[PDB]
Amino acid sequence: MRELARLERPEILDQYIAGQNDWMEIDQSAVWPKLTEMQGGFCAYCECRLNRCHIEHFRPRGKFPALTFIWNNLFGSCGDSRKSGGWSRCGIYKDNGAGAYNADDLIKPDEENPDDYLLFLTTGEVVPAIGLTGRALKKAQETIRVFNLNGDIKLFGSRRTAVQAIMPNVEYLYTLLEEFDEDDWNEMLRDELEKIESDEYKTALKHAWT
Amino acid sequence: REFEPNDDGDQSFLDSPDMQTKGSENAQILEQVMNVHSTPPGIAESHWLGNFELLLLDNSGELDNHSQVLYDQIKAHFGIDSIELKKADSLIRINKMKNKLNKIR
Amino acid sequence: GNLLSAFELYQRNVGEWFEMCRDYIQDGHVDESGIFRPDNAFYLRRLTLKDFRRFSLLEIKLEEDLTVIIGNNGKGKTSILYAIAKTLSWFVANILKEGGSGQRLSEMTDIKNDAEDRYSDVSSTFFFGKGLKSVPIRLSRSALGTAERRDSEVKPAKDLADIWRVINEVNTINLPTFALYNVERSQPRREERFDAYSQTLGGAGRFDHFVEWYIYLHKRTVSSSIKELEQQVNDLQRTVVSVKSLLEQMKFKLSEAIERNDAAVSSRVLTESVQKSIVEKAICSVVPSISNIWVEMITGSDLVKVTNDGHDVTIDQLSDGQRVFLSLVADLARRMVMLNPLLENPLEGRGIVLIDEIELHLHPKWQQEVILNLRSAFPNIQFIITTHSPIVLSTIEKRCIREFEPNDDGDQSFLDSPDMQTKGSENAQILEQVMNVHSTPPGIAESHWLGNFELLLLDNSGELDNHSQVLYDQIKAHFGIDSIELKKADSLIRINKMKNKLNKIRAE
Amino acid sequence: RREERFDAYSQTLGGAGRFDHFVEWYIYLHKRTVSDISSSIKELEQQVNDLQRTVDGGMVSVKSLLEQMKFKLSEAIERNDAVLTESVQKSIVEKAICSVVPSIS
Amino acid sequence: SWFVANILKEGGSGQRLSEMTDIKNDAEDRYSDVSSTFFFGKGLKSVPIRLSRSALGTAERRDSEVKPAKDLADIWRVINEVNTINLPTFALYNVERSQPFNRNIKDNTG
Ligand SMILES: Nc1ncnc2c1ncn2[C@@H]1O[C@H](COP(=O)(O)OP(=O)(O)O)[C@@H](O)[C@H]1O
Ligand SMILES: [Zn+2]
Repeated sequence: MRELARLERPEILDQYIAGQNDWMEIDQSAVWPKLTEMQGGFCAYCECRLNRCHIEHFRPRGKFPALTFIWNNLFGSCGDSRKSGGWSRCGIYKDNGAGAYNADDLIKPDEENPDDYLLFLTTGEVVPAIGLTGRALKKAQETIRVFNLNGDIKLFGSRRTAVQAIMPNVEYLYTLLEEFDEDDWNEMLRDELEKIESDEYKTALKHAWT
Repeated sequence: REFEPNDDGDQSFLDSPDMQTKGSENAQILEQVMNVHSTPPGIAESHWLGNFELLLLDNSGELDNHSQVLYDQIKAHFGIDSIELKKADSLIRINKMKNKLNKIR
Repeated sequence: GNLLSAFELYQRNVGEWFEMCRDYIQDGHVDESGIFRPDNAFYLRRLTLKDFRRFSLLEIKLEEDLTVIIGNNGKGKTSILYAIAKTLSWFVANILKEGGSGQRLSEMTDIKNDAEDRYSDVSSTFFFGKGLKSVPIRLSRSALGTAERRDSEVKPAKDLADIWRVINEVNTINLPTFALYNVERSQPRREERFDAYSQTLGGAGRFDHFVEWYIYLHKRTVSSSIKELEQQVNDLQRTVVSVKSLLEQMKFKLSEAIERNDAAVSSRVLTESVQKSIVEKAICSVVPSISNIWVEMITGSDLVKVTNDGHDVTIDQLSDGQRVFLSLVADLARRMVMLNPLLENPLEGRGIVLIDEIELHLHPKWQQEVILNLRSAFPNIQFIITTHSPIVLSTIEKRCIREFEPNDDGDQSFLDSPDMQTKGSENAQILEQVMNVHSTPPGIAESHWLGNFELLLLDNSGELDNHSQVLYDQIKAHFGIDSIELKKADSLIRINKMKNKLNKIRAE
Repeated sequence: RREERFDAYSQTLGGAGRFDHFVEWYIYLHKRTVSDISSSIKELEQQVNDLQRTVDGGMVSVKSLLEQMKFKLSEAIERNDAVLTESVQKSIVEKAICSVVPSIS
Repeated sequence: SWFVANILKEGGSGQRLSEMTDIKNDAEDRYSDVSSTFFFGKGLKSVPIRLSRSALGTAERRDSEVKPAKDLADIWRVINEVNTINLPTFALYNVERSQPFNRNIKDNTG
């Protein structure tokens, strides 16, 4: 899960007003390219490469019908209402599978940095970060549970496998720290951390490298 | 063709998997197509490496008494030439080096 | 504390020797975990096969708790279980009847086809506490048309079974359970205690038998001295229209009480309500994703229902694999309850249970669970099982595993444990290190591409040449942009570039 | 299915009847009637009333049975309270049989 | 089954859907349909067959539509009668295939 930078708001949300208009009405192809600029073609919560993808209301339209056509509230999530098979993480699970949750106790990736709350182990679990108590623990726990970031076997698998592919390269860089001067070795690590923005599960790869 | 019906047993279409299966590793097909963990979740020993990693990260990368005990358990259970022990060794090496860098900074 | 000597003294004469025999069989203790443990355990220790089917000479040592036999098709895993079941038939026959005859080796099929000496031997050694450390039995058969016949040696089995039978006749004791569940389990009067031995070594564990039995038990246990019951029946009879149903129920209860009173010490049995409860607990404990089982009659037909993964469904909604497994556990539990009436938990009774192809018809998901709870539900049973499943093996310790070498031409003397620890290991590793199966199918060209790609990189000093690029593109095109295979290739490129940079710095 | 209305036409002109179908259908009706809780409550209420009259008449031996039945009644009432057409069907047929067949009461 | 029956015999009948087991219990229309489309070269791109069954007492009957399958099977049968041709194999192997072997085997009736 990444720290997102929400920067410019699209024109079409001005036209549609909550109460009068429904989400079925609004055209979605206007909305996407601004999200795809923010999110880099990756999912908001899990960091899939998006290919089957939907617009998600971070606070849902049932509980919060006021927060409907709000640029803060929208995110591009992996999954699909249409296609067969009940999707089992992220947007879709938050509604259907996760059940009862307080939306106040969830990490919102545009507002907050997730990195202080979440830790990605190289064994492929995501866990609460080292030394959290009270509310900070409760957000970390509920984010993991509600988006199903460990419990989706497909996701747990993909992330574990992606990291375990790079762990020879991580091992090997931190041997060469011995021999080189600082500025060359710091360039090497800068270069590797540059590459992984093109990659899937970029947060988990960061924690492995850094 | 994947057959995942609803609780009433009813389905409308059968979908192909997203992953190419032909020539792929079996472990990947287990997880990505059959939706089953490659390691048995009900076995405690399946979680030891994860727990070991967490202990190492809690103690700034140094083998403390608790991490050493678990390391010894991993060694004793899986053996000296096990993939699991090699991964543990790798974790130690990497985390020690990361900590050294942190201290220099 | 020699049991046979004590029994011989009992038979010749008397109360003291009887008590000694009974205490040897019945004494036990509850361990730290709250599980009853017999002081004198009963299990098969060793098996030797000579010129039997494919085996010229084979020796197997068994674990007290769980032994899993693995190997390719036609390595003789089923043959081993058959050999044991025939031996166990001699105990069962003699517990039921003095001088009862067990089963015998086939002169048509069981003798090895190229055996120079034209006979076969199955030698088994059993253990029954420190008083009876060795109970040897040998089944033998000579080939058809051989001049000289080889005799089986079954007297020790008969002697031991006699002790169980005779002591039980005088005073009820708990009895050992023997059962075989073969692959045929999948194919589509009052109850006496020793019905537990009926079809135990062939025919055990059919779904239909369970459902019928379970509904029967339910109907009986829907809704107490004999004299008091007799008085209540008499009072209700005098009152007798609305109380007629109650009278019939009470008459049934009275008849049952009289029957139990009239019934013999050797056939002492727990109430139908208790029997039902124990079996339900066994099923729910062992069968993965079943949390509850019950009988409904609201629709107007008798339905067995289950709570499967949190949903209440009819038992006909279960897959055939899940039904067959439920039947196996139910059948086993039923026999244990009948044979162990004196135990607080009858499932803590002794016995030997053989299961062929435990994973039969099971999806991978429930293969990951089946063995976890079998040993917890039946702590004093010796299980001897066969499997082809790496998923099953991932839940079992290497000490319990006995493997045939892949090159075994039927001459080899011992089965041994694998070198690698299986319990908690990854599937791919078990396949390669224990089952000798590659992670990718060798018969598919694409299975070799990543390996070839790596070799090409190493041949060209780590630089991505025309040939390596072509193959890279092929991998990308076939497996896809986010495939594991491509990620590994990418990793190889990145690491080789870094290695080369280091090499250049060192050269300068 | 024996409860399905058009099963009434099954082998109707075959010459024998289907007495087996009757018995199956009758057992079906019985199970549904017993499973209906209010009739069971009414039946249980009637049984409790009959047993209470016996206890009031000086038969102290049936007091234990009355207490058990009162408990069962209370439990049935406590369980979510809501005339079965199946109950009426059953009664009609019983009356017909008893009225026409002289030896059967 | 409808192809096999008609290759063997003119006017042969294949198997039918059951009124008891094959119709969905909560079907509003109270009938069931199994529709198949076969391909036989560019000259016969579509050979449609429908097997149907209605519940007892419904106002209208739902009948099977089997004529294209019969017509095609008739070509195979008739042409074969005049001059031998190769014929298609149809087979189903269920879990029932796992059964024990009777070692004793029957004399050649022919
Ligand atoms: N009498 C015999 N002589 C020699 N080989 C035999 C004989 N009977 C069976 N076999 C061989 O034993 C194997 C079958 O053993 P079985 O236990 O059924 O195999 P699996 O391990 O697959 O269960 C086959 O290789 C068969 O050819
Ligand atoms: Zn996602």
